[PDB]
Amino acid sequence: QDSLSFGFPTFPSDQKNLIFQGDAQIKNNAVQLTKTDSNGNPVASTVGRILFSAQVHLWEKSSSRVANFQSQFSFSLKSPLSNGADGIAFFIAPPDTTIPSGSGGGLLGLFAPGTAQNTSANQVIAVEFDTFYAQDSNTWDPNYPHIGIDVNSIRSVKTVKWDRRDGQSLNVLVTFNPSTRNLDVVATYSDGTRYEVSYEVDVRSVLPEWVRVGFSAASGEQYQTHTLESWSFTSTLLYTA
Amino acid sequence: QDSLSFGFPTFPSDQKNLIFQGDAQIKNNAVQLTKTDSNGNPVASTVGRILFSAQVHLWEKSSSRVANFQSQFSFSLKSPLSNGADGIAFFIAPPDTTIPSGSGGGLLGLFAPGTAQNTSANQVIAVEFDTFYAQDSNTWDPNYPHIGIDVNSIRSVKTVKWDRRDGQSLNVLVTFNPSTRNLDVVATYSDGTRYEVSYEVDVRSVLPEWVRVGFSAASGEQYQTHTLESWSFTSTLLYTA
Ligand SMILES: OC[C@H]1O[C@@](CO)(O[C@H]2O[C@H](CO)[C@@H](O)[C@H](O)[C@H]2O)[C@@H](O)[C@@H]1O
Ligand SMILES: OC[C@H]1O[C@@](CO)(O[C@H]2O[C@H](CO)[C@@H](O)[C@H](O)[C@H]2O)[C@@H](O)[C@@H]1O
Ligand SMILES: [Ca+2]
Ligand SMILES: [Ca+2]
Ligand SMILES: [Mn+2]
Ligand SMILES: [Mn+2]
Repeated sequence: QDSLSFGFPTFPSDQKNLIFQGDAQIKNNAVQLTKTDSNGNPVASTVGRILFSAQVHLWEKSSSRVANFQSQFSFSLKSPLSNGADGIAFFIAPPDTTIPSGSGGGLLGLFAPGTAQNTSANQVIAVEFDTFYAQDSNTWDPNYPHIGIDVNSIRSVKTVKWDRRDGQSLNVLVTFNPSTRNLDVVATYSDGTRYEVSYEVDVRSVLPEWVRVGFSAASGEQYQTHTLESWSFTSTLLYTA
Repeated sequence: QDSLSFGFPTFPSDQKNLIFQGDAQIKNNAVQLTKTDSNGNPVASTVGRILFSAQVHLWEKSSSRVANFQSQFSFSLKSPLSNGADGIAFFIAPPDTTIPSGSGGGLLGLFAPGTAQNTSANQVIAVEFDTFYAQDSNTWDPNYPHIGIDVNSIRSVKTVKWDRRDGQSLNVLVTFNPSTRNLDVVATYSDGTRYEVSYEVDVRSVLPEWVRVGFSAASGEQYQTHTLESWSFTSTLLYTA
Protein backbone atom coordinates (compact mmCIF):
# COMPACT_ATOMS: atom_id res chain seq x y z
CA GLN A 1 0.00 0.00 0.00
CA ASP A 2 1.05 3.58 -0.68
CA SER A 3 -0.44 4.71 2.63
CA LEU A 4 -0.65 3.00 5.99
CA SER A 5 -1.65 4.11 9.46
CA PHE A 6 -2.47 2.47 12.76
CA GLY A 7 -3.11 3.62 16.30
CA PHE A 8 -2.71 2.12 19.77
CA PRO A 9 -4.36 4.44 22.32
CA THR A 10 -3.45 1.69 24.80
CA PHE A 11 -2.08 -1.83 24.62
CA PRO A 12 -4.65 -4.53 25.59
CA SER A 13 -3.25 -8.03 26.17
CA ASP A 14 -4.77 -9.62 23.04
CA GLN A 15 -2.34 -8.36 20.40
CA LYS A 16 -2.24 -9.85 16.92
CA ASN A 17 -0.11 -7.44 14.88
CA LEU A 18 2.90 -6.95 17.14
CA ILE A 19 6.15 -8.88 16.85
CA PHE A 20 7.62 -9.36 20.33
CA GLN A 21 11.38 -9.86 20.60
CA GLY A 22 13.43 -10.41 23.75
CA ASP A 23 11.68 -9.71 27.06
CA ALA A 24 8.96 -7.41 25.69
CA GLN A 25 5.42 -8.18 26.84
CA ILE A 26 2.07 -6.54 27.56
CA LYS A 27 1.24 -5.69 31.18
CA ASN A 28 -1.46 -3.33 32.44
CA ASN A 29 -2.42 -2.06 28.98
CA ALA A 30 1.12 -0.93 28.24
CA VAL A 31 4.15 -2.51 26.62
CA GLN A 32 6.93 -3.33 29.08
CA LEU A 33 9.94 -3.44 26.76
CA THR A 34 12.23 -4.59 29.55
CA LYS A 35 11.69 -7.40 32.05
CA THR A 36 10.18 -6.71 35.48
CA ASP A 37 9.81 -9.03 38.48
CA SER A 38 6.43 -10.03 39.95
CA ASN A 39 6.39 -6.89 42.09
CA GLY A 40 6.53 -4.93 38.84
CA ASN A 41 10.06 -3.67 39.49
CA PRO A 42 12.77 -3.46 36.79
CA VAL A 43 15.62 -5.98 36.70
CA ALA A 44 19.12 -5.88 35.24
CA SER A 45 20.47 -7.45 32.06
CA THR A 46 17.35 -7.38 29.89
CA VAL A 47 16.50 -6.43 26.30
CA GLY A 48 13.13 -6.26 24.55
CA ARG A 49 11.67 -4.95 21.30
CA ILE A 50 8.37 -4.78 19.43
CA LEU A 51 7.68 -4.25 15.72
CA PHE A 52 4.40 -3.73 13.91
CA SER A 53 3.86 -6.81 11.68
CA ALA A 54 2.83 -4.96 8.51
CA GLN A 55 5.77 -3.69 6.48
CA VAL A 56 5.96 0.01 5.66
CA HIS A 57 6.75 1.11 2.12
CA LEU A 58 9.34 3.78 2.95
CA TRP A 59 10.34 4.55 -0.64
CA GLU A 60 9.80 3.22 -4.15
CA LYS A 61 12.68 3.08 -6.63
CA SER A 62 10.57 2.92 -9.80
CA SER A 63 8.16 5.79 -9.02
CA SER A 64 10.88 7.83 -7.32
CA ARG A 65 8.59 8.46 -4.35
CA VAL A 66 9.59 8.72 -0.70
CA ALA A 67 7.24 8.44 2.25
CA ASN A 68 6.34 11.24 4.59
CA PHE A 69 5.75 9.62 7.98
CA GLN A 70 4.77 10.59 11.50
CA SER A 71 5.13 8.55 14.66
CA GLN A 72 3.57 9.72 17.89
CA PHE A 73 4.01 7.90 21.17
CA SER A 74 4.37 8.26 24.91
CA PHE A 75 6.47 6.34 27.41
CA SER A 76 7.48 6.51 31.04
CA LEU A 77 10.60 5.33 32.84
CA LYS A 78 10.54 4.25 36.47
CA SER A 79 13.32 2.99 38.73
CA PRO A 80 13.56 2.41 42.51
CA LEU A 81 17.05 3.92 42.43
CA SER A 82 17.82 7.05 40.41
CA ASN A 83 20.48 5.98 37.92
CA GLY A 84 17.94 4.39 35.58
CA ALA A 85 19.43 2.76 32.47
CA ASP A 86 19.75 2.34 29.63
CA GLY A 87 17.01 3.88 27.53
CA ILE A 88 14.29 3.38 24.96
CA ALA A 89 14.37 3.98 21.21
CA PHE A 90 11.98 4.29 18.31
CA PHE A 91 13.58 2.63 15.31
CA ILE A 92 13.13 1.83 11.64
CA ALA A 93 14.96 -1.14 10.11
CA PRO A 94 14.78 -3.97 7.51
CA PRO A 95 11.77 -6.31 7.99
CA ASP A 96 13.83 -9.28 9.20
CA THR A 97 15.62 -7.31 11.93
CA THR A 98 16.29 -9.25 15.15
CA ILE A 99 18.09 -8.47 18.42
CA PRO A 100 21.85 -8.38 17.65
CA SER A 101 24.08 -10.58 19.79
CA GLY A 102 25.48 -8.68 22.76
CA SER A 103 23.39 -5.56 22.11
CA GLY A 104 22.34 -5.14 25.74
CA GLY A 105 22.91 -2.19 28.04
CA GLY A 106 24.27 0.88 26.28
CA LEU A 107 23.74 -0.59 22.81
CA LEU A 108 19.98 -0.37 23.41
CA GLY A 109 19.31 -3.70 21.69
CA LEU A 110 19.95 -2.05 18.33
CA PHE A 111 23.64 -2.64 17.57
CA ALA A 112 26.26 -5.37 17.85
CA PRO A 113 29.38 -4.58 19.94
CA GLY A 114 31.80 -5.09 17.07
CA THR A 115 29.89 -2.87 14.65
CA ALA A 116 28.04 -0.40 16.89
CA GLN A 117 29.98 2.48 15.35
CA ASN A 118 30.55 1.15 11.83
CA THR A 119 28.09 3.07 9.65
CA SER A 120 28.61 0.84 6.62
CA ALA A 121 27.82 -2.23 8.71
CA ASN A 122 24.30 -1.21 9.75
CA GLN A 123 20.87 -0.29 8.38
CA VAL A 124 18.92 1.52 11.06
CA ILE A 125 17.50 4.90 11.92
CA ALA A 126 16.50 5.41 15.53
CA VAL A 127 15.46 8.12 17.97
CA GLU A 128 16.92 7.30 21.36
CA PHE A 129 16.10 8.58 24.82
CA ASP A 130 19.40 7.75 26.49
CA THR A 131 19.60 7.98 30.29
CA PHE A 132 23.02 6.43 30.92
CA TYR A 133 26.29 8.00 29.80
CA ALA A 134 29.15 6.58 31.89
CA GLN A 135 32.21 7.46 29.79
CA ASP A 136 33.83 4.06 30.35
CA SER A 137 31.11 1.86 28.83
CA ASN A 138 29.25 4.48 26.76
CA THR A 139 32.31 6.27 25.37
CA TRP A 140 30.31 7.53 22.39
CA ASP A 141 27.83 9.45 24.59
CA PRO A 142 27.86 13.16 25.48
CA ASN A 143 28.26 13.54 29.26
CA TYR A 144 24.56 13.97 30.15
CA PRO A 145 21.12 12.42 29.55
CA HIS A 146 19.99 13.08 26.00
CA ILE A 147 17.65 12.49 23.08
CA GLY A 148 19.58 11.43 20.02
CA ILE A 149 19.14 10.64 16.35
CA ASP A 150 21.05 7.50 15.38
CA VAL A 151 21.83 6.78 11.73
CA ASN A 152 23.62 3.42 11.41
CA SER A 153 25.60 4.03 14.60
CA ILE A 154 25.16 4.11 18.36
CA ARG A 155 27.07 7.41 18.24
CA SER A 156 24.27 9.90 17.54
CA VAL A 157 24.72 12.22 14.57
CA LYS A 158 22.73 14.82 16.52
CA THR A 159 21.73 15.15 20.19
CA VAL A 160 20.02 17.52 22.60
CA LYS A 161 20.32 17.54 26.39
CA TRP A 162 17.30 15.90 28.00
CA ASP A 163 15.86 15.51 31.52
CA ARG A 164 14.85 12.13 32.91
CA ARG A 165 11.74 12.37 35.09
CA ASP A 166 10.96 9.24 37.06
CA GLY A 167 7.41 8.05 36.50
CA GLN A 168 6.39 10.91 34.20
CA SER A 169 5.15 10.22 30.66
CA LEU A 170 7.02 11.87 27.81
CA ASN A 171 4.93 12.64 24.73
CA VAL A 172 6.86 12.31 21.50
CA LEU A 173 6.24 13.38 17.91
CA VAL A 174 8.66 12.09 15.27
CA THR A 175 8.22 13.26 11.68
CA PHE A 176 10.07 12.84 8.40
CA ASN A 177 9.52 15.25 5.52
CA PRO A 178 10.83 13.71 2.25
CA SER A 179 10.67 17.12 0.57
CA THR A 180 13.30 18.64 2.88
CA ARG A 181 14.84 15.36 4.10
CA ASN A 182 14.25 16.52 7.68
CA LEU A 183 13.66 14.07 10.50
CA ASP A 184 12.18 16.13 13.34
CA VAL A 185 11.76 15.07 16.94
CA VAL A 186 9.67 16.95 19.48
CA ALA A 187 9.29 15.67 23.04
CA THR A 188 7.24 17.28 25.79
CA TYR A 189 6.27 16.57 29.39
CA SER A 190 2.75 17.44 30.59
CA ASP A 191 3.99 20.65 32.22
CA GLY A 192 5.04 21.97 28.84
CA THR A 193 8.80 21.36 29.07
CA ARG A 194 9.86 20.91 25.44
CA TYR A 195 12.87 19.30 23.72
CA GLU A 196 13.60 19.43 20.01
CA VAL A 197 16.19 17.87 17.75
CA SER A 198 16.35 17.37 14.00
CA TYR A 199 18.68 16.18 11.29
CA GLU A 200 18.69 16.06 7.51
CA VAL A 201 18.83 12.48 6.22
CA ASP A 202 18.14 10.78 2.89
CA VAL A 203 16.38 7.59 3.99
CA ARG A 204 16.79 6.10 0.51
CA SER A 205 20.53 5.70 1.02
CA VAL A 206 20.15 4.18 4.50
CA LEU A 207 17.18 1.82 4.41
CA PRO A 208 15.60 -0.64 1.93
CA GLU A 209 12.32 0.28 0.21
CA TRP A 210 10.26 -1.77 2.68
CA VAL A 211 10.92 -1.62 6.41
CA ARG A 212 9.39 -2.35 9.80
CA VAL A 213 8.98 0.17 12.61
CA GLY A 214 9.03 -0.41 16.35
CA PHE A 215 10.75 0.20 19.68
CA SER A 216 13.69 -1.21 21.60
CA ALA A 217 14.86 -0.80 25.19
CA ALA A 218 17.54 -2.28 27.43
CA SER A 219 18.99 -2.33 30.93
CA GLY A 220 22.56 -3.42 31.59
CA GLU A 221 23.85 -3.49 35.17
CA GLN A 222 21.71 -0.42 35.87
CA TYR A 223 17.98 -0.63 35.24
CA GLN A 224 14.55 1.00 34.97
CA THR A 225 11.24 0.13 33.39
CA HIS A 226 10.70 1.26 29.79
CA THR A 227 6.92 1.44 29.45
CA LEU A 228 5.39 2.24 26.04
CA GLU A 229 1.93 3.67 26.78
CA SER A 230 0.54 4.62 23.37
CA TRP A 231 1.56 4.73 19.73
CA SER A 232 0.11 5.92 16.42
CA PHE A 233 1.87 5.84 13.04
CA THR A 234 1.14 7.05 9.53
CA SER A 235 3.16 6.96 6.29
CA THR A 236 2.21 8.19 2.82
CA LEU A 237 4.29 7.89 -0.35
CA LEU A 238 4.85 11.29 -1.98
CA TYR A 239 6.47 12.55 -5.19
CA THR A 240 9.43 14.84 -4.52
CA ALA A 241 10.86 17.68 -6.60
CA GLN B 1 -4.56 -1.38 17.33
CA ASP B 2 -7.92 0.34 17.76
CA SER B 3 -7.63 1.82 14.27
CA LEU B 4 -6.05 0.73 11.01
CA SER B 5 -6.16 2.01 7.46
CA PHE B 6 -4.28 1.40 4.25
CA GLY B 7 -4.65 2.39 0.65
CA PHE B 8 -3.75 0.75 -2.64
CA PRO B 9 -4.42 3.38 -5.34
CA THR B 10 -2.82 0.74 -7.61
CA PHE B 11 -1.10 -2.63 -7.11
CA PRO B 12 2.61 -2.66 -8.06
CA SER B 13 4.06 -6.16 -8.39
CA ASP B 14 6.31 -5.60 -5.37
CA GLN B 15 3.92 -6.44 -2.50
CA LYS B 16 4.72 -7.38 1.10
CA ASN B 17 1.47 -7.16 3.07
CA LEU B 18 -0.83 -9.22 0.85
CA ILE B 19 -1.62 -12.88 1.38
CA PHE B 20 -2.19 -14.55 -1.99
CA GLN B 21 -4.34 -17.68 -2.11
CA GLY B 22 -5.17 -19.87 -5.10
CA ASP B 23 -4.37 -18.34 -8.48
CA ALA B 24 -4.40 -14.71 -7.35
CA GLN B 25 -1.47 -12.66 -8.62
CA ILE B 26 -0.52 -9.16 -9.67
CA LYS B 27 -0.34 -8.27 -13.36
CA ASN B 28 -0.20 -4.78 -14.84
CA ASN B 29 -0.50 -2.98 -11.50
CA ALA B 30 -3.77 -4.78 -10.77
CA VAL B 31 -4.69 -7.94 -8.92
CA GLN B 32 -5.88 -10.74 -11.18
CA LEU B 33 -7.89 -12.87 -8.76
CA THR B 34 -8.62 -15.62 -11.28
CA LYS B 35 -6.11 -17.24 -13.64
CA THR B 36 -5.46 -15.84 -17.12
CA ASP B 37 -3.30 -17.36 -19.87
CA SER B 38 -0.08 -15.86 -21.25
CA ASN B 39 -2.26 -13.61 -23.42
CA GLY B 40 -4.22 -12.37 -20.44
CA ASN B 41 -7.39 -14.17 -21.49
CA PRO B 42 -9.43 -15.83 -18.71
CA VAL B 43 -9.54 -19.62 -18.35
CA ALA B 44 -11.98 -21.98 -16.60
CA SER B 45 -11.64 -23.82 -13.29
CA THR B 46 -9.81 -21.16 -11.30
CA VAL B 47 -10.11 -19.65 -7.84
CA GLY B 48 -8.07 -16.95 -6.13
CA ARG B 49 -8.18 -14.69 -3.09
CA ILE B 50 -6.10 -12.00 -1.39
CA LEU B 51 -6.12 -10.84 2.21
CA PHE B 52 -4.39 -7.95 3.91
CA SER B 53 -1.77 -9.39 6.29
CA ALA B 54 -2.59 -7.23 9.31
CA GLN B 55 -5.54 -8.52 11.30
CA VAL B 56 -8.37 -6.06 11.87
CA HIS B 57 -9.88 -5.64 15.31
CA LEU B 58 -13.58 -5.80 14.40
CA TRP B 59 -14.94 -5.70 17.96
CA GLU B 60 -13.76 -5.91 21.55
CA LYS B 61 -15.80 -7.84 24.11
CA SER B 62 -14.24 -6.30 27.21
CA SER B 63 -14.71 -2.65 26.20
CA SER B 64 -18.04 -3.32 24.48
CA ARG B 65 -16.74 -1.62 21.33
CA VAL B 66 -17.50 -2.37 17.67
CA ALA B 67 -15.54 -1.12 14.68
CA ASN B 68 -16.79 1.40 12.17
CA PHE B 69 -15.12 0.45 8.87
CA GLN B 70 -15.16 1.52 5.23
CA SER B 71 -13.89 -0.34 2.18
CA GLN B 72 -13.65 1.48 -1.15
CA PHE B 73 -12.53 -0.47 -4.20
CA SER B 74 -12.83 -0.73 -7.95
CA PHE B 75 -12.76 -3.72 -10.27
CA SER B 76 -13.52 -4.71 -13.84
CA LEU B 77 -14.68 -7.99 -15.34
CA LYS B 78 -13.94 -9.08 -18.90
CA SER B 79 -14.87 -12.07 -21.03
CA PRO B 80 -15.25 -12.96 -24.72
CA LEU B 81 -18.09 -15.28 -23.63
CA SER B 82 -21.68 -14.04 -23.47
CA ASN B 83 -22.00 -15.46 -19.94
CA GLY B 84 -18.89 -14.60 -17.95
CA ALA B 85 -18.71 -16.29 -14.56
CA ASP B 86 -18.62 -16.57 -11.68
CA GLY B 87 -18.07 -13.37 -9.74
CA ILE B 88 -15.94 -11.42 -7.28
CA ALA B 89 -16.53 -10.65 -3.62
CA PHE B 90 -15.21 -8.46 -0.83
CA PHE B 91 -15.23 -10.58 2.33
CA ILE B 92 -14.49 -10.55 6.05
CA ALA B 93 -13.60 -13.82 7.76
CA PRO B 94 -11.52 -15.35 10.59
CA PRO B 95 -7.74 -14.68 10.31
CA ASP B 96 -6.83 -18.27 9.39
CA THR B 97 -9.31 -18.43 6.50
CA THR B 98 -8.23 -20.48 3.47
CA ILE B 99 -9.91 -21.57 0.23
CA PRO B 100 -12.43 -24.33 1.14
CA SER B 101 -12.21 -27.62 -0.74
CA GLY B 102 -14.47 -27.62 -3.79
CA SER B 103 -15.48 -23.97 -3.43
CA GLY B 104 -14.86 -23.08 -7.07
CA GLY B 105 -17.37 -21.67 -9.53
CA GLY B 106 -20.67 -20.51 -8.06
CA LEU B 107 -19.37 -20.84 -4.50
CA LEU B 108 -16.96 -17.98 -5.24
CA GLY B 109 -14.14 -19.61 -3.28
CA LEU B 110 -15.93 -18.70 -0.04
CA PHE B 111 -17.98 -21.78 0.95
CA ALA B 112 -17.65 -25.58 0.86
CA PRO B 113 -20.41 -27.40 -1.09
CA GLY B 114 -21.62 -29.46 1.85
CA THR B 115 -22.34 -26.42 4.00
CA ALA B 116 -22.66 -23.54 1.51
CA GLN B 117 -26.15 -22.84 2.83
CA ASN B 118 -25.75 -23.85 6.48
CA THR B 119 -25.48 -20.52 8.33
CA SER B 120 -24.39 -22.12 11.60
CA ALA B 121 -21.50 -23.82 9.81
CA ASN B 122 -19.80 -20.67 8.49
CA GLN B 123 -18.21 -17.42 9.69
CA VAL B 124 -18.16 -14.97 6.82
CA ILE B 125 -19.69 -11.72 5.65
CA ALA B 126 -19.28 -10.92 1.98
CA VAL B 127 -20.57 -8.53 -0.63
CA GLU B 128 -20.74 -10.44 -3.90
CA PHE B 129 -21.03 -9.24 -7.50
CA ASP B 130 -22.57 -12.32 -9.08
CA THR B 131 -22.67 -12.59 -12.88
CA PHE B 132 -23.77 -16.23 -13.23
CA TYR B 133 -27.26 -17.29 -12.13
CA ALA B 134 -28.23 -20.33 -14.24
CA GLN B 135 -31.27 -21.65 -12.35
CA ASP B 136 -30.17 -25.24 -12.95
CA SER B 137 -26.70 -24.69 -11.46
CA ASN B 138 -26.72 -21.86 -8.92
CA THR B 139 -30.19 -22.76 -7.61
CA TRP B 140 -29.84 -20.31 -4.71
CA ASP B 141 -29.52 -17.22 -6.96
CA PRO B 142 -32.29 -14.91 -8.17
CA ASN B 143 -32.64 -15.14 -11.96
CA TYR B 144 -30.43 -12.19 -13.00
CA PRO B 145 -27.00 -10.57 -12.41
CA HIS B 146 -26.90 -9.13 -8.91
CA ILE B 147 -25.11 -7.60 -5.97
CA GLY B 148 -25.68 -9.66 -2.85
CA ILE B 149 -24.91 -9.49 0.85
CA ASP B 150 -23.80 -12.88 2.13
CA VAL B 151 -23.92 -13.74 5.85
CA ASN B 152 -22.64 -17.27 6.53
CA SER B 153 -24.28 -18.58 3.35
CA ILE B 154 -24.00 -18.44 -0.44
CA ARG B 155 -27.75 -17.74 -0.56
CA SER B 156 -27.65 -13.98 -0.04
CA VAL B 157 -29.74 -12.51 2.79
CA LYS B 158 -30.41 -9.79 0.25
CA THR B 159 -29.82 -8.95 -3.42
CA VAL B 160 -30.54 -6.17 -5.89
CA LYS B 161 -30.46 -6.26 -9.67
CA TRP B 162 -27.11 -5.29 -11.15
CA ASP B 163 -25.80 -4.88 -14.69
CA ARG B 164 -22.55 -6.49 -15.79
CA ARG B 165 -20.57 -4.23 -18.14
CA ASP B 166 -17.65 -5.91 -19.87
CA GLY B 167 -14.39 -4.07 -19.29
CA GLN B 168 -15.94 -1.21 -17.33
CA SER B 169 -14.75 -0.36 -13.84
CA LEU B 170 -17.27 -0.46 -11.03
CA ASN B 171 -16.50 1.70 -7.99
CA VAL B 172 -17.81 0.33 -4.71
CA LEU B 173 -18.14 1.71 -1.21
CA VAL B 174 -18.86 -0.76 1.60
CA THR B 175 -19.46 0.72 5.04
CA PHE B 176 -20.52 -0.52 8.45
CA ASN B 177 -21.95 1.77 11.12
CA PRO B 178 -21.84 0.06 14.57
CA SER B 179 -24.52 2.40 15.98
CA THR B 180 -27.23 1.42 13.50
CA ARG B 181 -25.63 -1.94 12.66
CA ASN B 182 -26.21 -1.10 8.99
CA LEU B 183 -23.85 -2.62 6.43
CA ASP B 184 -24.27 -0.33 3.41
CA VAL B 185 -23.22 -0.96 -0.20
CA VAL B 186 -23.10 1.68 -2.95
CA ALA B 187 -21.63 0.86 -6.35
CA THR B 188 -21.40 3.04 -9.44
CA TYR B 189 -20.26 2.99 -13.05
CA SER B 190 -18.44 5.99 -14.58
CA ASP B 191 -21.65 7.17 -16.26
CA GLY B 192 -23.39 7.63 -12.91
CA THR B 193 -25.44 4.42 -12.92
CA ARG B 194 -25.88 3.66 -9.23
CA TYR B 195 -26.73 0.55 -7.19
CA GLU B 196 -27.53 0.49 -3.48
CA VAL B 197 -28.30 -2.25 -0.99
CA SER B 198 -28.27 -2.23 2.82
CA TYR B 199 -28.67 -4.80 5.59
CA GLU B 200 -28.80 -4.71 9.38
CA VAL B 201 -26.39 -7.14 11.01
CA ASP B 202 -24.61 -7.40 14.35
CA VAL B 203 -21.12 -8.51 13.37
CA ARG B 204 -20.40 -9.60 16.96
CA SER B 205 -22.68 -12.61 16.55
CA VAL B 206 -21.18 -13.61 13.20
CA LEU B 207 -17.44 -12.98 13.33
CA PRO B 208 -14.64 -13.33 15.93
CA GLU B 209 -13.08 -10.20 17.49
CA TRP B 210 -10.12 -10.26 15.11
CA VAL B 211 -10.54 -10.86 11.39
CA ARG B 212 -8.88 -10.42 8.02
CA VAL B 213 -10.39 -8.68 5.02
CA GLY B 214 -9.89 -9.31 1.34
CA PHE B 215 -11.35 -10.39 -1.96
CA SER B 216 -12.27 -13.67 -3.60
CA ALA B 217 -13.28 -14.66 -7.11
CA ALA B 218 -13.80 -17.81 -9.15
CA SER B 219 -14.71 -19.21 -12.55
CA GLY B 220 -16.19 -22.64 -13.13
CA GLU B 221 -17.18 -23.89 -16.58
CA GLN B 222 -17.77 -20.29 -17.65
CA TYR B 223 -15.06 -17.69 -17.08
CA GLN B 224 -14.04 -14.04 -17.06
CA THR B 225 -11.21 -12.03 -15.58
CA HIS B 226 -11.77 -10.57 -12.10
CA THR B 227 -9.43 -7.60 -11.84
CA LEU B 228 -9.12 -5.67 -8.58
CA GLU B 229 -7.82 -2.23 -9.58
CA SER B 230 -7.72 -0.26 -6.32
CA TRP B 231 -8.54 -0.62 -2.65
CA SER B 232 -8.52 1.51 0.50
CA PHE B 233 -9.77 0.36 3.88
CA THR B 234 -10.22 2.02 7.24
CA SER B 235 -11.59 0.81 10.58
CA THR B 236 -11.79 2.33 14.04
CA LEU B 237 -13.22 0.91 17.28
CA LEU B 238 -16.11 2.95 18.70
CA TYR B 239 -18.34 2.77 21.77
CA THR B 240 -21.83 1.48 20.97
CA ALA B 241 -24.52 3.47 22.77
O1 LIG C 1 26.90 -0.64 36.94
C1 LIG C 1 27.01 -0.02 35.73
C2 LIG C 1 28.50 0.20 35.52
O2 LIG C 1 29.18 -0.88 34.73
C3 LIG C 1 29.34 -0.41 33.39
C4 LIG C 1 30.45 -1.34 32.73
O3 LIG C 1 31.60 -1.51 33.61
O4 LIG C 1 28.20 -0.27 32.45
C5 LIG C 1 27.32 -1.36 32.39
O5 LIG C 1 26.00 -0.97 32.78
C6 LIG C 1 25.49 0.16 32.03
C7 LIG C 1 24.15 0.55 32.62
O6 LIG C 1 23.29 -0.58 32.72
C8 LIG C 1 25.42 -0.17 30.54
O7 LIG C 1 25.14 1.01 29.81
C9 LIG C 1 26.76 -0.74 30.04
O8 LIG C 1 26.61 -1.22 28.71
C10 LIG C 1 27.25 -1.87 30.94
O9 LIG C 1 28.54 -2.29 30.51
C11 LIG C 1 29.76 1.01 33.72
O10 LIG C 1 30.05 2.10 32.85
C12 LIG C 1 28.77 1.50 34.80
O11 LIG C 1 29.35 2.50 35.62
O1 LIG D 1 -21.65 -24.24 -17.76
C1 LIG D 1 -22.21 -24.19 -16.51
C2 LIG D 1 -22.73 -25.60 -16.24
O2 LIG D 1 -21.70 -26.51 -15.67
C3 LIG D 1 -21.90 -26.55 -14.25
C4 LIG D 1 -21.08 -27.82 -13.71
O3 LIG D 1 -21.29 -29.00 -14.52
O4 LIG D 1 -21.64 -25.37 -13.40
C5 LIG D 1 -20.29 -25.03 -13.27
O5 LIG D 1 -20.02 -23.77 -13.89
C6 LIG D 1 -20.82 -22.67 -13.38
C7 LIG D 1 -20.39 -21.44 -14.15
O6 LIG D 1 -18.98 -21.29 -14.13
C8 LIG D 1 -20.62 -22.51 -11.86
O7 LIG D 1 -21.57 -21.57 -11.38
C9 LIG D 1 -20.80 -23.84 -11.13
O8 LIG D 1 -20.42 -23.70 -9.77
C10 LIG D 1 -19.95 -24.94 -11.78
O9 LIG D 1 -20.22 -26.19 -11.16
C11 LIG D 1 -23.41 -26.68 -14.28
O10 LIG D 1 -24.33 -26.74 -13.19
C12 LIG D 1 -23.88 -25.58 -15.26
O11 LIG D 1 -25.13 -25.92 -15.84
CA1 LIG E 1 23.94 5.50 26.78
CA1 LIG F 1 -23.93 -17.30 -8.90
MN1 LIG G 1 23.33 8.05 23.45
MN1 LIG H 1 -25.52 -14.87 -5.87
